[PDB]
Amino acid sequence: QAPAYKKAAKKLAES
Repeated sequence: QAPAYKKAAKKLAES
């Protein structure tokens, strides 16, 4: 589950 690190960061930018 490595991309979970980039998925969470993206959701923060897509808030």
